[PDB]
Amino acid sequence: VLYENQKLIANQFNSAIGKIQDSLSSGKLQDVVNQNAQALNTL
Amino acid sequence: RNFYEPQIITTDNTFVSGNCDVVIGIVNNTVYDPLQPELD
Repeated sequence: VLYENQKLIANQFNSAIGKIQDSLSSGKLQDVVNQNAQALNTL
Repeated sequence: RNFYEPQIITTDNTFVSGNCDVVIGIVNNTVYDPLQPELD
């Protein structure tokens, strides 16, 4: 099933990485930074 | 795959599906049928 379908699975993987780039380009890391900063500022 | 232990390629440790013109890397190697000699 892999071996007769190599080029397709290929193409889908490349297209999937393709859209992953745009999806990232277009919060859970931001929030820890924001919380630390707000606590320092109140201090 | 985890321990090197070679065996002759027979129709008892492989299976078949399709014609060898769609896979890329199909070494034309002789596969051994056990019944064909032993019966004859």
